[PDB]
Amino acid sequence: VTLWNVGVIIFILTIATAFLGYCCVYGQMSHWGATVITNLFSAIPFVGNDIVSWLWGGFSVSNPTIQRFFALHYLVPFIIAAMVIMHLMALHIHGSSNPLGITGNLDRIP
Amino acid sequence: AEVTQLSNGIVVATEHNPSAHTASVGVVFGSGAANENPYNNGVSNLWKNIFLSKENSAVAAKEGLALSSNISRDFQSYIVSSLPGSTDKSLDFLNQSFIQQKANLLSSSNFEATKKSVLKQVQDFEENDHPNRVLEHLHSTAFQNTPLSLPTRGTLESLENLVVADLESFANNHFLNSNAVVVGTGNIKHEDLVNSIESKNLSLQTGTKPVLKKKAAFLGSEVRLRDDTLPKAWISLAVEGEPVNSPNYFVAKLAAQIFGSYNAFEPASRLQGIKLLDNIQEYQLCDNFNHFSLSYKDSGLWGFSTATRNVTMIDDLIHFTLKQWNRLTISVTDTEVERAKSLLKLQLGQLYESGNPVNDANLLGAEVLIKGSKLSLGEAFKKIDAITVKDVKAWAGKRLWDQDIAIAGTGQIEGLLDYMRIRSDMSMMRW
Amino acid sequence: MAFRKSNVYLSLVNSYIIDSPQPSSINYWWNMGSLLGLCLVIQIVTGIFMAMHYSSNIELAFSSVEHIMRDVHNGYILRYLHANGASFFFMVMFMHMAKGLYYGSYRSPR
Amino acid sequence: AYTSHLSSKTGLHFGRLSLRSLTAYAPNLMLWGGASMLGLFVFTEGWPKFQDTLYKKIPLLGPTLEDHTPPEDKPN
Amino acid sequence: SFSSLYKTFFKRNAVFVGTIFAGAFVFQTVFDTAITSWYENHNKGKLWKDVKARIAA
Amino acid sequence: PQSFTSIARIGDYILKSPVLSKLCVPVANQFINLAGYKKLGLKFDDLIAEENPIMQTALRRLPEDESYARAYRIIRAHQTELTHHLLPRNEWIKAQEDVPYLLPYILEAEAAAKEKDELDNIEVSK
Amino acid sequence: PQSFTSIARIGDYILKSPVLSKLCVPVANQFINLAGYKKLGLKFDDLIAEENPIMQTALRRLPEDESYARAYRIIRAHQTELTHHLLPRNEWIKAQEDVPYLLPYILEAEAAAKEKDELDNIEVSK
Amino acid sequence: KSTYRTPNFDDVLKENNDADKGRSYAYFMVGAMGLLSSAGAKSTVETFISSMTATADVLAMA
Ligand code: HEM
Ligand code: HEM
Ligand code: HEM
Ligand SMILES: COc1c(O)c(C)c(C/C=C(/C)CC/C=C(\C)CC/C=C(\C)CC/C=C(\C)CC/C=C(\C)CCC=C(C)C)c(O)c1OC
Repeated sequence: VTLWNVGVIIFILTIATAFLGYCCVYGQMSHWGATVITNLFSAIPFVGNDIVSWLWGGFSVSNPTIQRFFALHYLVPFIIAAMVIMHLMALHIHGSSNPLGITGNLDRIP
Repeated sequence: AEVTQLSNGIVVATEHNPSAHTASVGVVFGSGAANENPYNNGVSNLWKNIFLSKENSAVAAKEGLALSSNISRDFQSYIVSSLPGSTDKSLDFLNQSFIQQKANLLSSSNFEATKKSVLKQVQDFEENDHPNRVLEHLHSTAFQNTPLSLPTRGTLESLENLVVADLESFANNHFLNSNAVVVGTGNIKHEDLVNSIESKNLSLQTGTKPVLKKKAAFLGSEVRLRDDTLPKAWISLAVEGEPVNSPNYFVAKLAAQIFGSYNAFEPASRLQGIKLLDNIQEYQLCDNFNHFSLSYKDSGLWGFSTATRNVTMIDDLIHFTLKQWNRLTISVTDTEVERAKSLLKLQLGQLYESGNPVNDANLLGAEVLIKGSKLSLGEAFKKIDAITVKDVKAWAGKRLWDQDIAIAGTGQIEGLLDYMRIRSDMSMMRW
Repeated sequence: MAFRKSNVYLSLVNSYIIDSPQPSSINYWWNMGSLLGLCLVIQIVTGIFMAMHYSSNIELAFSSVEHIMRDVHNGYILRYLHANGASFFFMVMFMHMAKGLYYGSYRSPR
Repeated sequence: AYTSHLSSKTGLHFGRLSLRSLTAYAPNLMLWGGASMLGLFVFTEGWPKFQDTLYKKIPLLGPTLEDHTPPEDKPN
Repeated sequence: SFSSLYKTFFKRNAVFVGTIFAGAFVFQTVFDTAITSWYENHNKGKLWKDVKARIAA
Repeated sequence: PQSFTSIARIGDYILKSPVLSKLCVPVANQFINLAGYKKLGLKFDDLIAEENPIMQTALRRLPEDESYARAYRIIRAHQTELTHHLLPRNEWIKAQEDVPYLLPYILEAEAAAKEKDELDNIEVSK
Repeated sequence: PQSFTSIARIGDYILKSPVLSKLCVPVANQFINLAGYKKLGLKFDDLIAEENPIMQTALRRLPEDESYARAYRIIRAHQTELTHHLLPRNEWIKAQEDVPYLLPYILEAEAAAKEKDELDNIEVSK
Repeated sequence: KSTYRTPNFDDVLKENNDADKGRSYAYFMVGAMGLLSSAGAKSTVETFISSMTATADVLAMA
C-alpha cells in the first residue's frame, strides 16, 4: 500500500512539471492556459484572491510570472528524482508481484 | 480473631485456629537491617545463625521443637514450633536459650564456626543469585546514604571485622521489652499463652532503642554491574512507592496487579488479559517479569523486574512496558480495574490464609509492631472493592507521571540505554 | 519493535540521527559537519528565491542584481545572506578539513 | 449465593479503536485544537487581510499594528 | 503552590505548547513597538518627519 | 478482504434454498470454467492471497503431503505461464479434484481471531 | 604502518651503543613526559591503533586478567577527557608501570605473517 | 571496596529536592527557548514569502 501511495505523489509532481515548462514557451496557448489555471484558486472563499496575487507576482500573467515559472521548472525534476528512490525503497521490501497473483517465493531468477 | 493484650511492656498477640495440627510461639522485634550502620552491617545475620546453631538446635530437637528465624528491613523474628500441648516447653526453651542466657551460645569456637559459615553464604549469593542481587542494589542506589539502603544479609567486607563484642552491643540496644511482640499462632489460645508468660518472669531488657537521625529519602539514580560472561540480563526499575500506614496502600497494590507476572514457558501464562503481552510476544523480548509494590516504615518502591536473553532488543522491552504505565493516568479502563480486583483478593487470601503457622507469626507480629493492631481480611476486601477508576488515575498522576526513577542491572546490559532516554518514557508528548 | 525501527523510511532517520552510537569523548570540533549541512541548505534556499528575479543575459545580468537589492521586498537580505553565507561555507570547511588532519581521521579504516 | 457463570457484554469498537478510548481522549483532543489555532495566529500576523478582521480588534495589542503615515509621504 | 503551577501548565503537553504559542504572539507585537521607539528616539532630529515639520514653520 | 466466514454464510443460504440453487449454481459453474485456472493445473484454493497472518497460520497447520503437492502445482503454473502456453488437455484439473482443501483450516483460524477480539473488548455487567 | 619489527631493530641498535644510548634516551624520557598520556591513566601500549588484522590477534591472545585491566584504563580516560580535566596526581601512571605488556604478542604475530608471505613466493632451485 | 558503597556526589547535589519545584524550573527554560525559536521561525518564513508578492516597480504602475 505504501508503494502505491508514493507513486500517486510522483504523478502529481509530474503534472506540475509539465505545466510549468509549457508556460516557458509563452505562445498563445501558453499564455492563455495559465490565466485559466491560476484563476481557479480565486474561488477559495477567504484569502482566495490574495493567493493568486502572490502566485502571479503582480496583477496578471506578466514578466514576474514567467521568470519564476522557469525557476520552478528547473527544481521539481530533482524532487522527482528523490521520490523515485523512495519508490524503489518501498518496492524492495516484499519485491514485485507476478501476473498469476500468487506468491513468487518458490521460483526466482536474478 | 486477632486478640492483642499488653503486659508490663511486652505485647501478646494470637491468631487461634482449632483445625491446626501445630502451634507456634516466638518473639518479633521491631528493629531490622535498617537499624545498622555501614560498619556493623551483618550483625542481625550473625544473630540469626547463632540461634539456629548446631548445639542450640540439638537441644531443641530432643524435646521435639523446630526453630526458625527471619531478617527484614524493619523486623526480625525468632520462632519455635511444636505440637499442640507442648507449648509450655517452647516458651521455656526461648526463655533460657535466647532471652536470659546468651553466654553459652556466644562462646568461642561457636562464634568462630558460625562466622565461617555465614561468610560462605554471602560469597555465593554475590556471584550465583543474580535476580535477587539486582533487587538489593536497587535499594542501595535508590536510598543511598540513608538507613533504607543496607543489605539485609550484610556485606562481605563488613563481616570480616565483626567480633563477639559487637553482637552484645546490638542485643543490649534492641532486644528490649518496648521493641518486642510475643506471638502465638496455630492451635493455641490467647488465655493460655498470657497465663504461661506471667507464670514465669519472662522479661527482656529495660532500656529504649536509639532513634535514627535522618529518615529515608528517594533519589533518582542508577548502578550498572555489567558482566559480559553471564548469559542473560537482569534489570530492576522502580519509582518511589507508598509506606505501610498510607491511604493509597491498596491502590498502589492494585496498580501492580494490572500488569502482573509472566512466564514465557507456561502455556497458560501467555493467555492472560494483559495488554502488554501482545507487544512483547511477536518478538520474544523477555523470559519473565513481575510487578511489585514494596512498603516500609518510611517509604516504598513500585516497579518491575525482568530477565531476558534477547540482548539486542532490551530498549524495545523497556519502551513498551513504560508506555503501558502511562495509560494508568489517562486511559485505564473499567474492565482492567475489575479484573485486578479479583486477582488481588485471591493473592491476599493465599498469603494470610496459608497453612503455615510460621508464616502467620511473621505476618501478624510485624503488623502489630507498626500500627499496634492487625487489620482483618474481611475489612481489606471491603477496601479493595471500593476502588474506582478515578482513584487509579489520581494516584498514577501523582506517583508515576513524569517522575524520577531508579535502575539496577547486571549481565549483558550494553543494550540498556542511558538514564535520560529511559526517563523520557515516563510521559507522552501526544497528551 | 518500535515503529521508528520497523518503518522503511523512519529506520533511515533512526539509524542516522536518533540511535546512532557516538563516542562520549568527542569535543566541539566534531560539530563542524552538522554546520556544513546547514550552510548547504541556506545557499540552496536563498539561491532559488533569488533566481525568480534574475536574468542571465550579459546586457541584463548586472542590472538584475541591482533590481533585487532595490525593488524586491527583503531582497537585500537574500543577497547579503547568499554572498556572506558562501564566505562562511569555506570558513567551516577549512576548519572541518584541519580537524581530520590533526586527529588522523584519514587513516586506514576511513 | 453460588455463582456458576460470568455475565458480560462486548463494547462498541472498530479495530484498534473503541468508544471508551475515544471518550477518554476527547477532552484532550479539543485542547490540541485550541493549540493549533494559537499557532496559526502567530504565523499569519503579517498577513494584512487577517489583521483587518481579527488582530486589529484586540484591545491593547490591536492599535499597535495600525500604520500612521501621512498620505504626503507615500509615493503610491 | 508549585504543585498547582505544574498541574495547570506543565502536566499536559497540549497546554504547554499552547502557552508557548500564545506567549510568542504577545512577544511579537510588543518587541517590535519597543524597538522602533528606542531607535527613533536615539536619532531625534535626523528623520524625515522631524525635518519636514521644521520647514513647515 | 471479505472474511471467508462472511462468504460461507451467504453461500450456504443459496445452497439450502431449492429455488435459488437451481438459478445460481448453474451460473457459478460457467463462471469457473471461463476463469480458466484449471487449464494451468491449479485449484482455486491455490489462488488465495497469503500475505496476512490468517493465511500464514492456516498454511502452517496443513499436513506435509498436501503442502508438498501444493508447492508443485504452483511451480508448474509459473513455468507454464512463462512460455505463454497452456497445459496439455489431459493434465488439466478436473472438477471433482477442485475441492476446498484449505478452507477448514482458514475458518478455524478465523474463529479464533474473532473470539480474541471480543474478549479484549469485554465489559462485565452487574 | 611502520612495523614493530623495524621499530625494535632501530631501537635495539641504539640501546646497545654506549655513545648513542647516552644522548637519545635522556631526550626520549622528556619526550614521553611532555606527551602527557600518563596523566590520563594510560600506558603507551593502550594508544596503538587496533583496526588492523595483526593487532586483532594480539588482543585475542592477551591473558584474560591483563585484558580486563586495559578495558578499565580506556573507559577511565574517555570519562576524564569528557570533563576536560586531568586525573589526580596520585592516580597518574608511573615510569615503572609503563611497561610494554602487549609488545611480545605483536612481534610474534608479525613474524608469523612475514613467514607466510615468504612461503607464497617460494622458488624451488630447479 | 564494596559495590554497595556509593561514591560521593555531594558536590553536585541540590540541598532541596522538590519534584514540582525542580521540574517547573527546568520547563520554564525549555519553554523560553521554544518561545523565541517560534518567533524567529515566523520571521524567516515571512521574509521568503514576502519576496514573491509584487516588486516596487510593479506597484508603481498599478
Ligand atoms: C520530468 C522532467 C521534465 C518534464 C516533464 C518537462 C516538460 C517540459 C515541457 C512539456 C515543455 C514544453 C515544451 C514545448 O511544449 O515545446 C518544456 C520546456 C522546457 N523545459 Fe522541460 N521538462 C522537464 C525537465 C526539464 C529540466 C530539468 C530543464 C532544465 C534544467 C528543462 C528545461 C526546459 C526548457 C529550457 C524549456 C523551454 C521551452 C522549450 O525548449 O521547448 N526541462 N519542458
Ligand atoms: C558539504 C560538505 C561536507 C559535509 C556536509 C560533511 C559532513 C560531515 C559530517 C556530518 C561528519 C560527521 C560529524 C563530524 O565529524 O563533525 C563528517 C565527518 C568527516 N568528514 Fe565531512 N563533510 C563535508 C566535507 C568534507 C571534506 C571537504 C572533508 C575532507 C577533505 C571531509 C572529511 C571528513 C572526515 C575525515 C570525517 C570523519 C572525521 C572523524 O569522525 O574523525 N568532509 N563530515
Ligand atoms: C553550495 C551552494 C552555492 C554556493 C556556494 C553559491 C555561491 C555563490 C556566490 C559566491 C555567488 C556570488 C554572490 C556575490 O558575490 O554577490 C553566487 C551568486 C548567485 N547564486 Fe549561488 N551559490 C550556491 C547555490 C545557488 C543555487 C542553488 C542557486 C539557484 C538555484 C544560486 C543562485 C545564484 C544567483 C542567482 C546568484 C546571482 C548573484 C547574486 O544574487 O548575488 N546559487 N552564488
Ligand atoms: C545533527 O545531525 C545531522 C542532521 O540533522 C543533518 C540534517 C545533517 C546534514 C546532512 C545532510 C545529508 C544534508 C541534508 C540536505 C541536503 C542533501 C540538501 C538540502 C536540500 C534542499 C534544501 C532543497 C529544498 C528546496 C526547496 C524546498 C525549494 C524552496 C522553494 C519553494 C518552496 C518554492 C515556493 C513554492 C511555490 C508553489 C511558489 C547532518 O550532517 C547531521 O549530522 C550528522
